[PDB]
Amino acid sequence: LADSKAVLNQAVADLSVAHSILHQVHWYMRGRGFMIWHPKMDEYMEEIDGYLDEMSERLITLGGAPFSTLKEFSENSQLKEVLGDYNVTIEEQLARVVEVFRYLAALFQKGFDVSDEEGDSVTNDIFNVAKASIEKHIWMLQAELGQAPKL
Amino acid sequence: LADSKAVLNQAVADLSVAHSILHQVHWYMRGRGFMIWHPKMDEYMEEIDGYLDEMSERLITLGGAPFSTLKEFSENSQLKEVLGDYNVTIEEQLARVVEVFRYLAALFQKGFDVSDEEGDSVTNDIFNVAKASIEKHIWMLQAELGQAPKL
Amino acid sequence: SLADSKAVLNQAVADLSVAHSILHQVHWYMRGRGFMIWHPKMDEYMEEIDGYLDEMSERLITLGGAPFSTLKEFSENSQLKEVLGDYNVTIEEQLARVVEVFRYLAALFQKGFDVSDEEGDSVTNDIFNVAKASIEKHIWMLQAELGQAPKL
Amino acid sequence: QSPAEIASFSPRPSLADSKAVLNQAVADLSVAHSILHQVHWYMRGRGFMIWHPKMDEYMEEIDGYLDEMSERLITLGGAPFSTLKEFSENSQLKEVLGDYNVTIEEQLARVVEVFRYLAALFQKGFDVSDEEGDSVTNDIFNVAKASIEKHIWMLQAELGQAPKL
Amino acid sequence: SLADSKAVLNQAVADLSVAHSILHQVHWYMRGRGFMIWHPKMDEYMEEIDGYLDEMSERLITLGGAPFSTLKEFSENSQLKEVLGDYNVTIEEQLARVVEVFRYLAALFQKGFDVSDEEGDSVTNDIFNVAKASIEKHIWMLQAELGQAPKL
Amino acid sequence: LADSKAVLNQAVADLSVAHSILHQVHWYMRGRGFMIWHPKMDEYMEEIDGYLDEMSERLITLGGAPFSTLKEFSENSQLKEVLGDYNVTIEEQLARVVEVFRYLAALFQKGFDVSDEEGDSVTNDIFNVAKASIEKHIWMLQAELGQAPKL
Amino acid sequence: PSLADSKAVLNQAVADLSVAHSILHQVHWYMRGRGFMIWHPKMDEYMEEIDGYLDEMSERLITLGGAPFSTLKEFSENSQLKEVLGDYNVTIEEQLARVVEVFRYLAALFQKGFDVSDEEGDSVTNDIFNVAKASIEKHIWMLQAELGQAPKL
Amino acid sequence: SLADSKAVLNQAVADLSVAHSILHQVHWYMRGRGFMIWHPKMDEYMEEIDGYLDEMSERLITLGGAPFSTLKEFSENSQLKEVLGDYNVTIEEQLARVVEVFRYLAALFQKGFDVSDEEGDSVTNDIFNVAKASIEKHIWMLQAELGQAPKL
Amino acid sequence: LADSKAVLNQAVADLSVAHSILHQVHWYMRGRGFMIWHPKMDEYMEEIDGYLDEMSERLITLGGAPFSTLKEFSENSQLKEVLGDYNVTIEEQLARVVEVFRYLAALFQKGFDVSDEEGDSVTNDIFNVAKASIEKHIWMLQAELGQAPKL
Amino acid sequence: LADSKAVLNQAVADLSVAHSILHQVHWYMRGRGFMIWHPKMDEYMEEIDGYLDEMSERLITLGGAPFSTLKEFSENSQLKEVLGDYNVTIEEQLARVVEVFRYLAALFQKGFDVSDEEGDSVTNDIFNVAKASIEKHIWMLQAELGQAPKL
Amino acid sequence: SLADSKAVLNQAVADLSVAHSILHQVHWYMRGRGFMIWHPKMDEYMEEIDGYLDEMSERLITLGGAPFSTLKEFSENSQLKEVLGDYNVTIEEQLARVVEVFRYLAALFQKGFDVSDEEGDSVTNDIFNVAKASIEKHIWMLQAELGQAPKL
Amino acid sequence: LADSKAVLNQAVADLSVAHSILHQVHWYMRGRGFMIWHPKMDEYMEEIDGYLDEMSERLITLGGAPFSTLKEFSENSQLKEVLGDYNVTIEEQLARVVEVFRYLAALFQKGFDVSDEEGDSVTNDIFNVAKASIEKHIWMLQAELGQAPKL
Ligand SMILES: [Ca+2]
Ligand SMILES: [Ca+2]
Ligand SMILES: [Ca+2]
Ligand SMILES: [Ca+2]
Ligand SMILES: [Ca+2]
Ligand SMILES: [Ca+2]
Ligand SMILES: [Ca+2]
Ligand SMILES: [Ca+2]
Ligand SMILES: [Ca+2]
Ligand SMILES: [Ca+2]
Ligand SMILES: [Ca+2]
Ligand SMILES: [Ca+2]
Ligand SMILES: [Ca+2]
Ligand SMILES: [Ca+2]
Ligand SMILES: [Ca+2]
Ligand SMILES: [Ca+2]
Ligand SMILES: [Cl-]
Ligand SMILES: [Cl-]
Ligand SMILES: [Cl-]
Repeated sequence: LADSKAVLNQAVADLSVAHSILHQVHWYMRGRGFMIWHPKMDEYMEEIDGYLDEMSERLITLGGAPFSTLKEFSENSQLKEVLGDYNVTIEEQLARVVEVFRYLAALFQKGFDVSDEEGDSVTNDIFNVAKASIEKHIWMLQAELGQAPKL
Repeated sequence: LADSKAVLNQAVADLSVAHSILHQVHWYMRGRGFMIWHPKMDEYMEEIDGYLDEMSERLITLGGAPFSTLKEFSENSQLKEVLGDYNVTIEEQLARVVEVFRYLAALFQKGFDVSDEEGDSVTNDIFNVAKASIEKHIWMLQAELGQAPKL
Repeated sequence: SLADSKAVLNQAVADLSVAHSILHQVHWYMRGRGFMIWHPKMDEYMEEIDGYLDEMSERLITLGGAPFSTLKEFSENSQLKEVLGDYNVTIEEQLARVVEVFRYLAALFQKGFDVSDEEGDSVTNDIFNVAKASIEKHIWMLQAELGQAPKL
Repeated sequence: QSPAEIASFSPRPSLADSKAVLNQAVADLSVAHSILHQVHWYMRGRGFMIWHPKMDEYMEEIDGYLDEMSERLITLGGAPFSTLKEFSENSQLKEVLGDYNVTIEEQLARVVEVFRYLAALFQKGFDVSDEEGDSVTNDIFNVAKASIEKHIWMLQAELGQAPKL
Repeated sequence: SLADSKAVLNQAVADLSVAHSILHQVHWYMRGRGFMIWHPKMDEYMEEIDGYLDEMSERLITLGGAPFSTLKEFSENSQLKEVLGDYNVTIEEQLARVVEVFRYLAALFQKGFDVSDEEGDSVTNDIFNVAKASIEKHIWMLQAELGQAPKL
Repeated sequence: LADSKAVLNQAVADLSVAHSILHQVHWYMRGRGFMIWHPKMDEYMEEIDGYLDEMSERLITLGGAPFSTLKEFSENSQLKEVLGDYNVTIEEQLARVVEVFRYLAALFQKGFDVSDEEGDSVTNDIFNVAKASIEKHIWMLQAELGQAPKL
Repeated sequence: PSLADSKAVLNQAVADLSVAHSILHQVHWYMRGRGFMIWHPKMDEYMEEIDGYLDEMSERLITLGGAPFSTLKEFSENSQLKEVLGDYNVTIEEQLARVVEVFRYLAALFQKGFDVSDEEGDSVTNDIFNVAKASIEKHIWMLQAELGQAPKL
Repeated sequence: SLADSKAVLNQAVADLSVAHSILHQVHWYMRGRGFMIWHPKMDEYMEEIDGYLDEMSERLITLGGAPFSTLKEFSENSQLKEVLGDYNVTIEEQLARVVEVFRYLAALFQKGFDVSDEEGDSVTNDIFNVAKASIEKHIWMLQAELGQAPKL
Repeated sequence: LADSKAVLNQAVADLSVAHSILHQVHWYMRGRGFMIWHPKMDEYMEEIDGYLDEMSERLITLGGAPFSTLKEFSENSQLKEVLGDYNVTIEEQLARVVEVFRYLAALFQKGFDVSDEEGDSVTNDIFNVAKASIEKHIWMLQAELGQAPKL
Repeated sequence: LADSKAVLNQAVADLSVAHSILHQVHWYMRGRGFMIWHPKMDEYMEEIDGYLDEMSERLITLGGAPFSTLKEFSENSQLKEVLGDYNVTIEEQLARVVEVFRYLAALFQKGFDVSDEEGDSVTNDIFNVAKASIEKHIWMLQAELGQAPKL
Repeated sequence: SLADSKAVLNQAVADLSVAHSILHQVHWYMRGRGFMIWHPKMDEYMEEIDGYLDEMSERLITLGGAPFSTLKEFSENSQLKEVLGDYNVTIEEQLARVVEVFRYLAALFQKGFDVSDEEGDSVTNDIFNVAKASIEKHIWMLQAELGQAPKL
Repeated sequence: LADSKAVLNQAVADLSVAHSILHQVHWYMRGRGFMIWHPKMDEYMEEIDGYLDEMSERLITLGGAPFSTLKEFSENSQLKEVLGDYNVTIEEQLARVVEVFRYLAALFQKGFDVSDEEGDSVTNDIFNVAKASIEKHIWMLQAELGQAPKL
């Protein structure tokens, strides 16, 4: 189960960075739609926190060792962060979230595949459920942005 | 529509088609305002289901037989449905809902008049209460569209 | 690529819409001993069906599909058949009719399960699996009230 | 001297005005509550587990109508009947001794007949109030008539019949 | 002369019914400073009385008895006396009236306790003990409002 | 629906002043009964606020323009205010609330009559329901003062 | 010792409640016939109540210095109730009659518990049996009424 | 000893009453994209204003003062200006109006803080501090919707 | 019922002192187990307060006069208090609670007997119920201390 | 009371005696108004317990040792207790509560001053919040008694 | 036919019933530091075990099977062995016993997952996957309390 | 208000790292006490998140720009992270949390000081409330460890 543990830990790092990025969007948001999207980022952060709980606990349960320092999150995550900026528009902010979500969904697909190969059905299900809700958020964010989900 | 039972059945049919149109709007919606109006359509659907509950039950109680098949609903309703289209703008979608609600308000006024003439006070109140809430929604939808209610 | 998953999801949209209509008819026209228990039960079943429609229509949209969204489309595309309401149908007959609709839906869900699996769409696969599980549990209970085994 | 004291039969009845019908409702609802409670206690037969607690729900609904109508009567300056003697003597519903050997169909039919009477009384109260222009009282009777009639449909459906209002 | 538990339970059915009626009268005809607090309290007392009625009638039926279930039986079997409602009674007179009814109920509950105890019917015994405890607590509060000791 | 709109706006004005008077009674109350009636005035204010919501919204819904400045409320209201005074007795305060309520009940009856004549059944029901509740309050307030409702 | 009998009847109850729970579960599972929708979940309510008595009686036994039976074999061997294989063909009315019989037994067992604990001066244990008996007897009345009969306690 | 603390609390009583009236106007007359979220939001703001009114009026009465309690007193003592309701105002101008009212209240609360701090009335001082914090947080949000920095 | 009133009042005093001891244990607790037992003392204080409500109210209802000053509580209670001391171990603090509870249970048995002798069944049940729960706690505390209840 | 810890402990003692006095009032009350004031005393006791929680915990947190025996509360409190008396009038009882509350508010002001002096801002806030609420109660109690707060 | 899916569901009915009994024993006989947190935790574990029994027995009935439903059947078909209750067992030994019971259940659920997957009974397969996931999470926690790795 | 803003941002960084450390402790915990302290870390994280919300929001409100990347949190925080280790004893873990909390409390005192000095009363209150709760946790954590708070 080496690869299942590896992708779960990858998720630990990526979810940590994704939560940070979402927090930035939440904080620096400006433009029409703020009142609805500002708290929505908070909802998205709670959902990301949720996946982190599920995945980190599964990794520990499997005898793994979750990344657990900002240095490890940053260095292992494939997501890049930039300085907060109030001048970013609402469309740009939402587009950035969509792109973070597409990355997460692809990671979850890899997680699904890897765990399926090793026969780790519990881990497999964790990734399937997370991927489903994230893809649903992509649909809604894309709809707000006037586009098809284009998964 | 010669009596109370008849207008009640007309309502069962129109409310059923109205529910379907609302669902279409809910599903095919795209554009800024999606996050607010997509779930709002679900509230409107719940409200419509509520009137269908009141009116169908009253019809049954009066010894009537409610239309209870999609064919009957579609054929007896005076509302017309068209294929779903993601390209309809958010504002055109809301304008469509307003048209549907104006029709229902007029239907309810007719039910009010008919039941009143026949002295069916219970049925009369049902239409009055439904008309009141529907008209209030017309005001809010029109306001979002930057217009007066124009009842 | 997911065209078949999309088609079966849309098939479910049509069938679930017709099933909801049939359940409403049973709810309304029901008469006989047991009415007080089963009339409100139909409302629970309608909420359940609505839930499946939400899950499947949203997944279809998410996959880039276009859900049927008019009564004519639901009626023409659904394999279920509707009949005019009739107060003389017995309680047993009404429950048997619901069982028939539920067996059809359970069969439809197995089909959705199979198609999604074949196209590698695991999210859609799970949606059908969860819906099949709950609807089959209802068949057991309905059949039980009817003094019969589930006979899946 | 002192004023002579009139000695006459009460008679009356006469559901002349809103206050009179509201008070008639106070009496009829009180006896109806008692009858429902009897059906509740003496019920036996298949279906007991569902209809026994249902009578309790019907009792609560009756209690509610009693609250609305008695309070409106007081608000109008009336004096509600408030003794079992006044309830029993003024109500047109007839009570009999409780009996455990009545089928469910028979119990439910009795409730339906009690409800048909109340719906009729409510229609009378609606007509009288409307004629007097007492719109508040008018709405009270209309609302109670509506729910009571819905109950008749359900009870009748259990009995395998149409509402037949 | 209440021979057994069934007899005192049925006596309570009648007495609780009349007490409820009296409480309702006080609720309706109340006038004076304190109305805003005591008018609704009467409703609480009625609900409590209802509770005892539920517990005692159900126990009687469970024991194979037949509860009084008509106003005629309640009125005639009850020892409580009703009078026509009158808005000219003071708040303090109304409360004293309630205390009287409660003292009567408490005495009846003691009888039920003694009778059930002699019989060895501990279930019925507890019902009377519980009802008695709460009724006496109310007498204390009512009397306190009236500037008096409980004087049980 | 000229008159209906006019009496609805009259109510907007009167309900706004009535709320102010209730608040005064709430704040300046002193004497035995304070603990019960002080919080009760807050309940009354909420009910008045509720009628204000129903009536102003219906007026907007009908194409009207609700009074929405303190100047308009004071000048259009038939209710008169006086400086707060802690020396008014509890019973005088309650009598004051009763007079305000008798006025509103009268206004609601007029609103009912006007709306009924113009055939505005939704407006008519709003006034009827508000009158029903205000009159119940009058009975209770009078009962506390040891009097009959005297509607 | 002084409370040897109370402890023994509490333990007898632990065994009988455990087997009664098993029987109720069987009725819940194998039920078929008109009335299933109302009685199937009702059995679940009864199981919850039975479970509640087991909590009360086992805890009091432990509190008194006893050792509760806590293995299926002890439950089965000490209980006076007999179990039979599940059977879908038992009628709804036969199933309810069976529950009535189990309850009549529990009610009598609780009466013994009451008598024994009362004789030993264990008032706490006495009240526990009294409250349980009261509810089970109310259930016998309702089950019997559904079956068209008097409680016949 | 607390003359100025009482004066500023009473100033708040008038200003909050007028601010409430202005918020109600914005609530009623609002038209434009965003109505569905900002219309209800105005009711939230009105409830918060009511809250401040409750706190400040009660503190004033508690300190032995006499709160303004007539529309005339509110109107004449408040420094906020009201104008006739107008449906033709844009959503964005309505929100800009709300921001102005809030900037004013936040300034008044700062005055309330300074004055009460000067007289050593710590309870009153905390009331103004807590109120100022929330109003300021609302200014940030409103400004953000309007694409601007809070600019306190 | 002189004896029943007397034992009830004795309970008022002992429960008042027991509440103080429990509060002391709550405040001065130090050692492994603090996090679970500190809030537990709060639950015990609440239960004790409840018994005080029941017993003091019953005494008043019987025409008695409850002790209602710290002096009366201290002088009538058979429980002895000592100065708070952080040096007491968790296990000793729990053993002290057990000691107080054994006393309370013994007291309640005496109240049960006295009331039973005088025929005061209401008071009798109040003591029986309090005794039942206090003894259940003794079992649990003792179990935590690796011992049998030893009632 | 030379420091924050000393004044916090003084409050522990005074709050303990205040609770006892409020309980006495709750138990011995007789007279019109009982039904509303008897339960109100329970609310006040709950509020008093709340201040005790906050102050005792803060003292412990600062390294102090709270008074934790009835002897300490009674001897350290500046409040005096007398035997319960059913003949005290309702008004007299409420006036007694007012005097206890005036003492507590005065003590809280001293705690506020001492802590502010020592720079202990956390403790300072605790006294400020408690003073705010007790003064509010004094206003309502005085109001029921037909008087101004007279702080 | 789903022969083996039905057999493993019934094996679980037996094993869950015995596991519930063992957990109840640990619950009752527990003594030692940690009792206050672990005694009620056992109740939580029993409720969860109970839930799995509900799910698995219902699925078996739904599939046309016949759940074991007598203590004798549970005891004779279960692979778990029970011993007499003993208060002298330490807290840490009790938790270790629970871990052993849970390791067995987790293995049982893995077996049910594989068998159901083999036969194409995806509904049953999901039930076992869910149950296995939670039981394994508990093993991690229990082991952690015991100062050890999960060692699944 | 430059220094208030600076200390608020320092807190954003320190709170972010503190959250990460708490999470590590939560995940890697092993030893008797796990079942109570594992969930407790979750409560602490939630509380830490709350301060982050209050402080980041106030910083934005004052015209500041909050650190919003893991790199900034890690580089600006004075707290140091180490690789997760399952062998560390429970008592060692709790001692580590105490050290993080002692640092946070000192940080909040500094924040209180700079804001008081600048006249920024709102920010001052935020640090005061947060310092209060953190110090309360230090007492409990120390108590579990058999020690005085030693603030
Ligand atoms: Ca958050
Ligand atoms: Ca929906
Ligand atoms: Ca529905
Ligand atoms: Ca038929
Ligand atoms: Ca009832
Ligand atoms: Ca017959
Ligand atoms: Ca009532
Ligand atoms: Ca208010
Ligand atoms: Ca269950
Ligand atoms: Ca059969
Ligand atoms: Ca509002
Ligand atoms: Ca406490
Ligand atoms: Ca209390
Ligand atoms: Ca096989
Ligand atoms: Ca349990
Ligand atoms: Ca968390
Ligand atoms: Cl039939
Ligand atoms: Cl059958
Ligand atoms: Cl360790």
